[PDB]
Formats: sequence, structure tokens, C-alpha cells
Amino acid sequence: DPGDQICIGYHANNSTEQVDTIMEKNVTVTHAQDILEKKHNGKLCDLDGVKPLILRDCSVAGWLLGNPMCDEFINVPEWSYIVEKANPVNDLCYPGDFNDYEELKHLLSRINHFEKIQIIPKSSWSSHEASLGVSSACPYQGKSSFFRNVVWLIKKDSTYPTIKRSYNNTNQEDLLVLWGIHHPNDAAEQTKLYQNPTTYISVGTSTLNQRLVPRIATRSKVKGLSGRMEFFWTILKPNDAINFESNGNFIAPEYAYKIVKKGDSTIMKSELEYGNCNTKCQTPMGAINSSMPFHNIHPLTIGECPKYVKSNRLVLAIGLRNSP
Amino acid sequence: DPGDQICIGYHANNSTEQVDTIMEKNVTVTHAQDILEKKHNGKLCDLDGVKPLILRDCSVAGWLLGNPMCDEFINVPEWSYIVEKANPVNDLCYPGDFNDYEELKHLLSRINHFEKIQIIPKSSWSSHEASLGVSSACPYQGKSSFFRNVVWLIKKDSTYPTIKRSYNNTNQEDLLVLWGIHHPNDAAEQTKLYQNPTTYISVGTSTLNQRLVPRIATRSKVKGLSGRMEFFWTILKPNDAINFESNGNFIAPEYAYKIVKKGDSTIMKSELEYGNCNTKCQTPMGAINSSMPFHNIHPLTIGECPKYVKSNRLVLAIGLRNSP
Amino acid sequence: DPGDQICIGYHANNSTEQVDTIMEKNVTVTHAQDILEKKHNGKLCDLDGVKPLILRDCSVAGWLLGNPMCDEFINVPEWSYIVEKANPVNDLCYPGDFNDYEELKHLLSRINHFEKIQIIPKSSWSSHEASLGVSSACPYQGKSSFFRNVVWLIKKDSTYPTIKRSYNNTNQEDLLVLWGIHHPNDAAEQTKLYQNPTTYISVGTSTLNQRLVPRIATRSKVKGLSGRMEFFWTILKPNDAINFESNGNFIAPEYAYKIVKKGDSTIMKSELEYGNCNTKCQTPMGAINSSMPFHNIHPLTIGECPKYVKSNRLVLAIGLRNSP
Amino acid sequence: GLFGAIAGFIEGGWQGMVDGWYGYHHSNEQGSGYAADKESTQKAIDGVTNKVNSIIDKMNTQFEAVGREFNNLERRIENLNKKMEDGFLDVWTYNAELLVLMENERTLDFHDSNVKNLYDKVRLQLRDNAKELGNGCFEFYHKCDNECMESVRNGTYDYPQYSEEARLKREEISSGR
Amino acid sequence: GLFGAIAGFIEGGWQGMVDGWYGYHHSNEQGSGYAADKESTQKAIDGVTNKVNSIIDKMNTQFEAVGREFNNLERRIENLNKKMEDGFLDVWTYNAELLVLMENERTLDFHDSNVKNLYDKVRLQLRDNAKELGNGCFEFYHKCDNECMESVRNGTYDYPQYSEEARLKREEISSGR
Amino acid sequence: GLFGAIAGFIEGGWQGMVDGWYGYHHSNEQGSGYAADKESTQKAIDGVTNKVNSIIDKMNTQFEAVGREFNNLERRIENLNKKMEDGFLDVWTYNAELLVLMENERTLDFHDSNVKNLYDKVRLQLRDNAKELGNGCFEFYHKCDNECMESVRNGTYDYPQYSEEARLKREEISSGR
Ligand SMILES: *[C@@H]1O[C@H](CO)[C@@H](O[C@@H]2O[C@H](CO)[C@@H](O[C@@H]3O[C@H](CO)[C@@H](O)[C@H](O)[C@@H]3O)[C@H](O)[C@H]2NC(C)=O)[C@H](O)[C@H]1NC(C)=O
Ligand SMILES: *[C@@H]1O[C@H](CO)[C@@H](O[C@@H]2O[C@H](CO)[C@@H](O[C@@H]3O[C@H](CO)[C@@H](O)[C@H](O)[C@@H]3O)[C@H](O)[C@H]2NC(C)=O)[C@H](O)[C@H]1NC(C)=O
Ligand SMILES: *[C@@H]1O[C@H](CO)[C@@H](O[C@@H]2O[C@H](CO)[C@@H](O[C@@H]3O[C@H](CO)[C@@H](O)[C@H](O)[C@@H]3O)[C@H](O)[C@H]2NC(C)=O)[C@H](O)[C@H]1NC(C)=O
Ligand SMILES: *[C@@H]1O[C@H](CO)[C@@H](O[C@@H]2O[C@H](CO)[C@@H](O)[C@H](O)[C@H]2NC(C)=O)[C@H](O)[C@H]1NC(C)=O
Ligand SMILES: *[C@@H]1O[C@H](CO)[C@@H](O[C@@H]2O[C@H](CO)[C@@H](O)[C@H](O)[C@H]2NC(C)=O)[C@H](O)[C@H]1NC(C)=O
Ligand SMILES: *[C@@H]1O[C@H](CO)[C@@H](O[C@@H]2O[C@H](CO)[C@@H](O)[C@H](O)[C@H]2NC(C)=O)[C@H](O)[C@H]1NC(C)=O
Repeated sequence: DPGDQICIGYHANNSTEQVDTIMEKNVTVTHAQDILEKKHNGKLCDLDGVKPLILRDCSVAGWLLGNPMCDEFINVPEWSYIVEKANPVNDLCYPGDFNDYEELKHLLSRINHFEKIQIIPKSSWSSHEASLGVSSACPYQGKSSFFRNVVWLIKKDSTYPTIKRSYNNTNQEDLLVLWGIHHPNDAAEQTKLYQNPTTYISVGTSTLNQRLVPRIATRSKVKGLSGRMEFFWTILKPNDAINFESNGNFIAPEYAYKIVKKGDSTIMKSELEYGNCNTKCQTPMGAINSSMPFHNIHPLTIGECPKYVKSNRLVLAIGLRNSP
Repeated sequence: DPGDQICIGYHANNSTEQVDTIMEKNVTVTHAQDILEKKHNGKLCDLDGVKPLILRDCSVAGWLLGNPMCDEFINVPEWSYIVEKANPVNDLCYPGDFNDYEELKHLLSRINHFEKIQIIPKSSWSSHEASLGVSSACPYQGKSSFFRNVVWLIKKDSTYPTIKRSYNNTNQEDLLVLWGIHHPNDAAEQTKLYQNPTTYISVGTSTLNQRLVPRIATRSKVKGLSGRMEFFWTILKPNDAINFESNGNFIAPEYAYKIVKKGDSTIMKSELEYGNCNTKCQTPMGAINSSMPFHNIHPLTIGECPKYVKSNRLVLAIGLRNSP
Repeated sequence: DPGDQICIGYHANNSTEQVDTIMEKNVTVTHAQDILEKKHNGKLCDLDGVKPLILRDCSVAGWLLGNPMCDEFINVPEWSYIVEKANPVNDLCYPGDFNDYEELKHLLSRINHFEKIQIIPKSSWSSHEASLGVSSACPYQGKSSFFRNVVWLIKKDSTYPTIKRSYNNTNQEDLLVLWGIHHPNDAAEQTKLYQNPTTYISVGTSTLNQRLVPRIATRSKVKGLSGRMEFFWTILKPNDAINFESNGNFIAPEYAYKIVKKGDSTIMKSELEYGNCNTKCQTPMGAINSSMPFHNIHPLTIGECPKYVKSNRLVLAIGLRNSP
Repeated sequence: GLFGAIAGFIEGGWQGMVDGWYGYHHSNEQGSGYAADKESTQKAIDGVTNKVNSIIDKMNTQFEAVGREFNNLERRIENLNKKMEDGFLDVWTYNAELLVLMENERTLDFHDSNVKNLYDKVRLQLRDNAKELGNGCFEFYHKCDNECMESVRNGTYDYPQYSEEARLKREEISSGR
Repeated sequence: GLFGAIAGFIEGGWQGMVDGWYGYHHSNEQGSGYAADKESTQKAIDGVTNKVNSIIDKMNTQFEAVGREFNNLERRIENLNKKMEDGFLDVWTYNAELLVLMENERTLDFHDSNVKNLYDKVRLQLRDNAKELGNGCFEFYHKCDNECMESVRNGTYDYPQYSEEARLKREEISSGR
Repeated sequence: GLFGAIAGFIEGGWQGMVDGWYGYHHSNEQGSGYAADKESTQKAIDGVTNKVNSIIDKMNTQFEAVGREFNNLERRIENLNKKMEDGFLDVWTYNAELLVLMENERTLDFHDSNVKNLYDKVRLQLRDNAKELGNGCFEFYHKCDNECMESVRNGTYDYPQYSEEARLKREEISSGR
């Protein structure tokens, strides 16, 4: 005969979730909680509302200078973030250098919209030749061409009279202005294009005080050319003025960019393309839609995102140890 | 019948100190210990014995070159740390540039005292005009004037004969030397001020090898002026000599600075003024007087200070859990 | 009368190992484990198979340019890591400068072997004097001399005809190439050495476009000399060509270096010399031979090594507490 | 575990207790059944939810990597840049992995301590009115119906009330009959 | 807590024990009173003061910010510079706060462990010479004066000495009159 | 320690048990001796070995300092470079030193928890067939040979089997003789 009884015990079930501990691995428990997000959609999406500027085979340089092969991006709408490939094919179509180029790429990460404006009209070049500035290194479509936002001026008749051109920024927003100098291959070519043998480019701002001088040298062929192009940039503050003076080898501006909207942004390196989707967290490898507090997709994300970690596994133990 | 008794119990009291724990927040305990100092006195004080260099409305640049409006700091006494406002008003009174300026400010964070010494007498300029180098951009008090430590040389009669001057650092300490060049607006002004149209400033050391050339350009007006001044600096090692040769556009030194005591220091950004107090821990927001191991005032401290963290609260549990 | 008994107890022994814990220091226990390695062998060793490059008193500059006193390293074998003293004695024997020198040192950390090649034969300078390029600041052994991998050309008879020289890299690996320019003391000396008073050095690559000009200045004597030499470098890509042109003041190449093997490497700063030993872990203080997971020798180690920490003691507790 | 209850003197957990982590299994004359302890179950849930939230919250702000680009003769700072972003990514992975690991242990020994502290809240209510069997169950020396079991569950159990019947049942088993 | 002593089987602490953290409350023929256990109180003080010092001492050196200035075309390294100084300050804040939370718990379960260990040192001295009430108090089966209570406190308590008087009082209660 | 066994009710350890950490000391008619518990000793070894590997292994990746050189006008970033590499070494040193200190404590209270849990496995096998001495030893109320001690060690011990002999020996001490 059994006298009345009472027992104390604990929960168990059919759960085979496993957790880990400093002293013990793979311990099976009642309840667990995963905190690591591991899945993405392999696609580039809009961020909340907004579509990213996806340069395809274009570089930041190609777009802003206006490489002919970059005509897709002649007047871009506002972006959330820029996507650029690792080695864009259409950079500086005519071989050369973009000065302080990285620092320019930096300003772009807090810029969300530009507005292209003409500050020296191509029609205005009455005593020089605006339309002979064309290269085989810069092909539009078989027709050989040039960068669109800038102008490769050349001598008229036999002469190249001194240029004095100026633009006063009467806008309220900052202006990104681009220009350049051309470095010929020998004195013979120099005097053929520009007449005058000893030349310069001076550029005046309330802050700039520049005088560039073309630099003759014998060089290896790049894309069939030995000459080179070297580009330069500035920010023109509101109510300030930029003043050009030159005498040869001047690659003059036509269009500049007004900085119209600033904000969170980034230049994202990725080979992917537009995914026609939308998320609140984007990664160079795909977008994330998740409640997890942690992910291990890629450290460079933009938007309302989980915190990045490198783990393969992060699971918390919540319930109690489940029966052997 | 009460049999004899013995009981085991624990302390309790009238303390309402609350701590937090991983599983429970605001747990009331017997004894607690705050380790975070949160109070400062909002003043800029001496640091132990020594009074800080407080530039009121001057910058490091305005002080060192001797902006006429900065006469307060003409002969500063030894200091403990420098304090500079975020956007000082009296900087380079004549518009232009201070070369490698940050890297110079970097050195100041370990300099505690200078001694201004005259290395090229203003009176010595016998065949040039020392006393005409004066600008309306550089006002003393309505009298238009100029930087005090450098001299703006000008042609005398009609000519500007080639300058050759040199100073041999016969001190046992390092010399901070300053000088500069002027960029006029046109060919006209160049020949008006200096006669000679094609000019240079050469500067020589055991390590320096510089040849500056004035850079004519059309620029926006700054303070009513279109000209520019561009200043340079070097550390002249003991028993070394520096050599100047120039020919126009030379803004020559009179005084330089011997680095006389080095040590810990910093340049602190702050809007404050002198506080007429004294401490052993100073912060751009005010001084700290505390025994606590932690504070949350400001990350940039100089002196014997608690370690900074970003918390609002850090309290350790000492006693035991206090009665419900 | 004692009834039968059973007791439960624990291990103890003759151990005086002490560990620490958060609440208690120096707690003596049964078994402990040290995990901190504290010993090294005070010598610089081979790293697995390979001998380190030990410059004795040379700097990296001295080696590559070919300082006469640096003849030990005229054709060094493949290395595992380079060791350099804190302030090498045999640097640039002729006073001057090595441009972007640190950026070059950085490249060295991924290079294990060069192969010196002749790209412009000292014999070919048919209309200039290759053999007068010699200085008292550059002594061999009393015989004054010059850097060996480059050649200081001087005017022949009374003239200095314009140089045009070039090399096309037909090798399959990259080429480190060096050259330099000479800064005279005055106009008088300029024409004595080179005849032409106004001179230049141009260098062209698929990516370079340089035009250097000598910089006359009155300067302090260094090693009894007032003039200066300034040296430059570039990497010449396979199938690319370099073209020199000058007119005076040119310090022309003879030899350049082909990068033949890349891999892990470092430039280790140390005063030590060759240890005639061998490791799997090397340190600027001595080699480490250990199973320990941690060491506290020096943070800069190369090879299969323990992780560095600054601690003086790291011991884990393994057994249980040893009797009071 | 540290406290010797779970997977201890209580071999096995009860598949049948489906409304709590910890509980009771009574067995008197009227029959048997399962009943979960509400206060200790609730005491642990609040403890675990505060733990989960303390962990997610501590990693709220944590280093966030940013894209920076450097050219070809900026190799030095480029490398400084990389080791930095890598460095912090390494720190914060270690902080995360280790925190889960350490607090995973402390979570399991909490459930253990909770069961054993529940076992002893019962042990010190009954005392000599019942016999501790050693498997985590108690055998009464008196009769205890359903309203008495309830007094045990919620802590109402009256000792002087049953101590008389118990001390007489003890006498009955000491003698032998 | 974890050990079921503080706010456990000992519900409530004694407002009247003003000379220690842990202690006793005796009650015999002569009267009653409080007596704090001085060495266990002293042994916990030594542990907690070492804990406070361990925490302050591990933060000996920790990142110290330095002021650095940059120009308009040095934006890249300027940005690099902020993320790092920010980076480390976030690490040391995370570490400070996290160590305080963790060792706060281990402190409270330390005091808990100290009570439950004090209750059982007395319990295994007395054994069956006193009856466990379960409320953290003991009821003796023999007479114990002030020189006898003191023998329990400092650990002097003699079991065979009182075992005769006690085993006869156990039997008087077996009979129950 | 935390659980009151080591340096608790078991004052002192047995110099004589050279084949394990925790164990038994039998004492019957045939004589006495030391015998180590095979199962509990192994349970701690696996735990300590996994901790030792867990600690080394988490320091898998950690900041590795690298050489960088800077010129005379790169003074600022020279300083940035230095405070960074320094910074990370301070972090990883602190992360390491602190982890051992913390896992040193938990290690000692693991062994403590293990002894006290072996004592209770036996106490809850025997119950009233033996008398609890309080020094960690049990005195049987019955006769127990070497195959009986073994039944206790490996957990085979039969309670109803000896319960009659023990309950008669309990009554003899009730009478006085
Ligand atoms: C670019 O064009 C802008 C167009 O607005 C010009 O800015 C204007 O300049 C005039 C003087 O030429 C300023 O007028 C002055 O106002 C001040 C008080 O603020 C007074 O002291 C003067 O007597 C004068 O009346 C006017 O402020 C300014 N406009 C704005 C919107 O600020 C400017 O001339 C051109 N910029 C350059 C660099 O050439
Ligand atoms: C600038 O002034 C310093 C200090 O007055 C001068 O340096 C001194 O120069 C003389 C030569 O005119 C040195 O004398 C020499 O001593 C060496 C041994 O050190 C000896 O071998 C020579 O035969 C010669 O007589 C003197 O030592 C030196 N003093 C110091 C302290 O260095 C010099 O006039 C100027 N220095 C420069 C770099 O222009
Ligand atoms: C440096 O020397 C290299 C090594 O010979 C030269 O590279 C070669 O350049 C020639 C042109 O002179 C290339 O010939 C071409 O062949 C391709 C087919 O392979 C064809 O597309 C063209 O119609 C042309 O005939 C040759 O491919 C190329 N070799 C390699 C391996 O790429 C080069 O000329 C020299 N560089 C300079 C700047 O002079
Ligand atoms: C932990 O459990 C897992 C699950 O079986 C094991 O980890 C590995 O899991 C993969 C599948 O993802 C299987 O190939 C093996 O089961 C495991 N691989 C290896 C290489 O071991 C593992 O067995 C358990 N870990 C430990 C330490 O016991
Ligand atoms: C911690 O205790 C305080 C006691 O008031 C609480 O802290 C917060 O502060 C405001 C005003 O000081 C209180 O009215 C609120 O209760 C708290 N604010 C918020 C936004 O929660 C708080 O109640 C306690 N903490 C927790 C987690 O309950
Ligand atoms: C830890 O034990 C050692 C035992 O020597 C002590 O640490 C130091 O070492 C010297 C001998 O080398 C001792 O005499 C000193 O006590 C210590 N030196 C210094 C400079 O303090 C120490 O006694 C113990 N540590 C603590 C905190 O008690």
C-alpha cells in the first residue's frame, strides 16, 4: 500500500536544438533562440523608397566627366547609394589622370543629388575651335568623340588668342567644377594644336590659386595615344567666382554640378546589377529582410541594419537541458 | 514549550541604493558604490601651477605670425596647454594660406614655451622699403597695418636689388622660422610693387631646398583684396643656418621662435574664457575634481584624470540584497 | 564500538602552484597550467628554410641605389625578411632626398627576391662623360666614388648634347626602376658641370609623366657639400617601356630590379645581426620556440607564432584548490 | 549541473508537464496528476527575457565599417585602414561569441538552481510528516487530499495540523506493526 | 537568488544586526539577542574589496583620445581618424558596463552562498540535538545557555556532551505525554 | 568556496587518493581504504579540457601588429598609427587577462560543486540506514562488506534489503541499550 505522494520535476519535450557552453559543446535543450541572420536575396534593391545609382561599366570618373560610353548617366535622378564595379571598363577614355580623385569620391558619399548646369556655353568660343576636340581614344559609336561636360579647345586659323573666362556662383548650393590640361608629345604637336609654345592655365577662386603648365615628355602608347589628359576640381562657394585664363592646352568646362541634396550615402563596390526589389538593409552581396539582431553577410551595409559579426553560429539557450 | 533556539539571518537597513544585474534591473541593496564622476566646474583652470594659453579671438596662425589684432599674445609666458576657439575671428588678416599648418599645430601640442628672437632686423633693409608694406585688410586701429613678425618688402626709388640674407642658429634649442610670398593680381601690380617682372624666393637649409615663384592670377575679392599671401615654415636645427635669396614678392622674417621647453600639452578646442581657478584634471567643458575611477564629461582630457567612458550610470553592488 | 563507515573526499598534493581569481590573488591549487611564453633566444634566425636579409649598417636606400660601402648586398639571394637598424650609417652618401621613400619600403614587404638587370649600359654614353661622376661624400675606401646602380653624367668637351634614352621591359615580371637629379649651388657651378644653364629631366611611362627641374639655392654644408641629389623610382610593367630625356643635371640608370618572387615578408627594425639559427617564429628581440598560446616578447612577430599580450602573468587553474 | 538537481537526483524530466518548466506530480487516494509551479516558472521567464534583452542591448552600438578608397601611392594608409576595420570586426565578433557562451552556461545552471530551490521549499515544509525517498519524491506519513496538496503547492501547508497523525504513523512503522 | 537562502527559506533580514552582514539570533532562559558572525563577514569583505579593485585595476590603461586636426582635402584620413577614436571608446564602454552587470550578479549570489553555507555549518554541528524548524531557525532538544550558544558560534559545540539530555527529550516527544 | 564542501564540512583533502580528484573512503570489518569515483572524476576532466580549449580557441583571431614607417611631415598619422596598434594590444590583453581571472573562479567552484554533489548522491541512497556525521562521513546502522560498499560506489545500493537490520539498530539506541 502506497502512502500519498508528491514529486518535483522539470519540463522536457521533443526538441533537438543544440547549444554550446564554455565547458560543453552541442548540448541538446528544450528551447533555443537563434540570433544570427545568415540569408540574403542576392539582389540590389531600393532603400525604402529610393533607387541606387548603378554605374554599369562606368566609373565615377566616366560619369562626371561625361565619357560618351556613359551617356546613360547624363542627367541622373536622386539616389540613395552609388554602386560601382571593382574595375569599371569606361573610365578616362583618353588616357591620363584625375587629380585628388579619391577625395572627390569621398564627398560623394554624403551627396544624394546633383544638378548639372552650363557655366561656360560651348557656343561662346568665337575665336577658338570648340569642335575639333575629338579623339579616337574617345569613341562614341565608331564616330570618334570626347568627354561631354568639358571642351577640348584648339587654335583658330593659325592662332590661339589668350582666354579670360569667368563664372560667378549665384546659386545657394555648392558647385563642383571640373577642368583639365592636355600634355602633348612634342613641341611639334604642341604648336600644331595651340600655336604658342610656352603656355599655361590659371584658375582663380577666393580659395584656389593655381597655375598649371603642360608637361611635354616622350611616353608609351596607351590606347594608341602618347599624349595625356589631367583633370582638376574645386567647390565654388555661393556668391564666389571662378576665373579662367589660358593660352593653350586648356580643356575648358561647359557643365558643372550643383550639390542640391546631401545625406547618408555610400559608394558601394559590387559586380551585381539592379534587382528590381526593395529593402531596408542593403549589402554589396544582396539585400536583408530580417528581425535578427546579428548578421554575417558582409560588413559594409547601408540602412536600418542588424549588427555585423563573422560568426558561423550564434544561438542562445533559453529553455532547460533536454533529456538524454 | 519553547525549546532553546538559534537562528541564522542577514543584514538589512534603510539604504535605497539600486544596482542592475544581467537578469534584473534596479535591485535595491544594502551598500552600493558609484564609480562614475559626472560633475565638472565649467571653467578653464590652471593645470597644477600652470596657466593655459588662451587665445581669445586669435588662431594659432594669427598668434605666430603676429596678426596686429593679436597684440595680446605678443610675448606669451610659459603655458600648460593651448586653448583655441572653434572658428577664431582673427586669423590671416591678409587672405591666403599657411602651408603644412596642421602638421605645425601638431608640434605645438608638445611645446610649452617659445622665445621670440629677432633674426633679421627690420632696420637692416637699407636698399628696400621696409615701411610701406601695409594693408587695409590688416587694420591696427583704423591705421592700416600688417603682421608684426614678418616684413612686406617693397621697391625703393625704382629698383628692387637681389636680396641675400642669412641667420645662423647659434642657440642650443630648435628654431621655428616663418616667412612668405605674395601673389599679385596682374602684371601691372607686380611691376608697381617690385619693379622686376620675373621673380623668385629661394630658401636654404641642411634639409630645406625650396624655390618659390609668385603665381599671378585673377581672383575673387577677399576683404576687398584680390592679392594673396602664402606663408611657409621650418624647424632650424641648432648650429644650422638658413639662407634667403629673393628678387621680389618676398615677405621676409624679422622675429622667429626658439623652442625652449617641451612636454605634455594639447591644443584644446573650446569657446570658454579664463576661469581663474586651478586643477589637476582639465576638460574643454570644465575642470574635474574627483576620486572616482570613471567620468563621462568629455573624452579629451589633460592631466591626472579618471578614465573616460560614455555611460550615464556605473554602480557596483557591495552589500547584499535589501529586504523587500 | 565504531559502526561501519563511508567517507567522501577530494584530491590534494604537494603542489605550490598559485593562480589568481577575481576575488582572491595567489590561491594555491592542485594542478595549474601556464599559457604564457616568456622566453626567446636573443638571436635572428632563418625562418623555416630561409635566411633573412640582414643589412648591416645599410639603409634600404643604400642597398637599392648601390651605396659603395654597401657592396655586401650587390646581388643578394632570396630572403624571408629584411632587417634594418634604427638609424643606419650608410644611407645616401651624397646629401639629399629619396622621394616617396616610405611608400617604396612598404612595397618591400611583399617581395622576397629581386634580380638586378642592366637597362642602360654605362658604356653607351658616347658623347658625355660617364666617369667623372664622383664625389668625396661618396668614398669607396678613400677613392671618392658614387652610387653604383646609377650614373652621374657630366658635359663632354664643352657641351652637353640632349639625351634621349629608353628601355622596354620585355621580361614577364615587374621592374623596379630608379633615377635622380642634381641640385647645384649656383649658376656658376651649373654651367661648369653641364654647360646648359636652363635644364630638365623628363620621364615617360604608360602611367608616368614627369618633368623635373634643378633648384638652385644657397644651402648649409652637409658632409662638406652644399649641393643635393634627389632620387625617384617607378614600377615598369611587363611589356611597358620607359623613356628618359634630359639636357643637364641627369643621374641616369644603369641597373634596375626585377621582382622575381613575392610573398609574406617584413622590414624588421632591429639592432641584432645573423643568429646562425633557425625558427618557425621570429621577433626583433629573438626567436620563439613554443607550444604556448601566448607570448609577451614583442608585438611584431613573423611566421607561425603565438599571439602577443602585454601581460606579466597568465596561468589557468586546472585541478582543485589545495588544502588550507 | 552545478546544483545537482536537473539530470541529478531527479533522473529524467517529465514529458507530461506541458504548461511550465518546473512542477509537481502528486499521487494520493483520489488519483494523480500534473501541476506546474507558476511562481518559479514566471521567475525564470522574466530572468531569461531580461538576459536576452541585456545582450542584444549591449551590442546596440558597435563599430560599423565604412568604405574608404586609397590610390596607388597611398599603400601605407590603405593598409593602416584595413587592419583597423578588420581589428574592430574581430573584437566585436569575440565579444559576441564569448558572451553567448559564458551566459549560456549561467542560463543552464539557473534552471538547475531553480529546481533544487523548489525541491527544498517543499522539503522544509513537510519535515518529518513525510519521508524523503531520494529520487525527488516524498512519501507522506499522513493522508493528504487534493486541498492539502494545494496547500503544499502555494505554500499553505499546515504542519501542526497533521503532525499528530504523522508522529503516530511513525510509531506504527518503527515498531514494525 | 541562486542558493535559495537570502529571500528564500530565510525570508527577511534582521534590521537589528548592525555589526555584520551575516549572523545569529539566540533565545534561551536568560533572554535573547543578536550576534554577528565576524570571520565570515570578514571573509566576504575581503572578497568584495578585491573584486572592486580587480575591476578598477584591469582598466589601468584603456584608450585615451588625442586631439588631431586635418585640412579640406584630408577628408579621408579625418574620417578614418573619427571612426577609430570613436571605435575604441565604444569598446571600453561596452567592456566597463558589461563587467559591472556580470560581477554584480556574481556578488549577489555570493552573499546568498554565504548565508546558505552558514546555515549548514550550524546544521551539521547540531544534527539531531536540535529540531530544524525550516524557517532558518533551530529548536534545541536540550538546555543551552550563553556559554553554550557561544560554543556553536565559534564552532566549539560538543555533540556527545549534550546527546544524553537530547535523546531523552526526543523520546519524551515520541510518547507525547 | 561557493558550495561549502571543499574547505567546508569536508575540512582537508586526502593526500592518499592518487588516482582521481574526488572519491570514497570505506571502513568496514575487513578493513579500510581509498577508492576513487570513476565517473565524476571523468566528468570534470572533459569539462576542464573543453574550457582550456575554449579559451585558447576564441583567441583564434586577434590583432597582429604591423610595421609602418612615416616621414618627418607625416607626424600626425604617425601618431594615429601608434595609438591604434597600441589601442588594440591593450584591448586584447585586457580581454585575455580578464577571461582567465573569471574562468579561474568558475573552475574552483566547479570542483566544489562536484564534491558536494557526490556527497548528496550517497546521502540520498542511504537515508536512515546510516547516520550523517557532519564531517562528510557516514556511519552505517548495519553491517556492510566490500561488495556492499561497492554497491554504494557504483550506485547499486539496496535500501529495503538492509532497512530491517538498520531499523532494529535504531531502536536499540532509542532504548539506551
Ligand atoms: C557674384 O555675384 C554676386 C551676386 O549677388 C555678388 O554678391 C554681391 O556683392 C555685392 C557687392 O558687389 C554685395 O553688396 C554689398 O552688401 C554689403 C553688406 O552685405 C555692403 O557693405 C556693400 O556696400 C554692398 O552693397 C552683396 O552682398 C553680394 N550679394 C550677396 C547675395 O551676398 C558678387 O559681387 C559676385 N562675387 C564675386 C566673388 O565676384
Ligand atoms: C653656424 O654657427 C655655428 C656655431 O658658431 C658654426 O659651427 C662651427 O663651425 C666651425 C667651423 O667654422 C666648427 O669648427 C670645426 O670643428 C671640427 C670638429 O667638430 C674640426 O674638425 C674643423 O677643423 C673645424 O675647425 C665648429 O665645431 C662648429 N661648432 C659647432 C658647435 O658645431 C658655424 O659657423 C655655422 N654652422 C653651419 C652649419 O653653418
Ligand atoms: C615593348 O616590347 C614588347 C614586347 O615585344 C612589345 O609588345 C608587343 O607590341 C607589339 C607591337 O609592336 C604587338 O604586336 C601586335 O600583336 C598583336 C597580336 O599579339 C596584334 O593585335 C597587333 O596587330 C600587333 O601586330 C605585340 O602583341 C606586343 N606583345 C605582347 C606580348 O603584348 C611592345 O611593342 C614594346 N612596347 C613599346 C611601348 O614599344
Ligand atoms: C556538434 O554537432 C555537430 C552536428 O552533427 C557536428 O559538427 C559537424 O556537423 C557537420 C554537418 O554540419 C558534420 O559533418 C559533422 O557532424 C560535424 N563535422 C565535423 C568535422 O566534426 C559535430 O560532430 C559536433 N561537435 C563536437 C565538437 O562534438
Ligand atoms: C529604474 O528606476 C527608475 C525609477 O524612476 C526608472 O527610471 C526611468 O526614469 C523615469 C523618470 O526618472 C521614470 O519615470 C521611468 O520609470 C523610467 N523611464 C523609462 C523611459 O523607463 C525606471 O522605472 C526603472 N527602470 C526600469 C527598467 O524599470
Ligand atoms: C603574490 O605572491 C607573490 C609572492 O612573491 C607576491 O608578488 C610579488 O613578488 C615579491 C617577490 O618577488 C613579493 O615579495 C611581493 O609581495 C610582490 N612584489 C611587489 C613589488 O609587490 C605577492 O606577495 C602576492 N600578491 C598579492 C596581491 O598578495
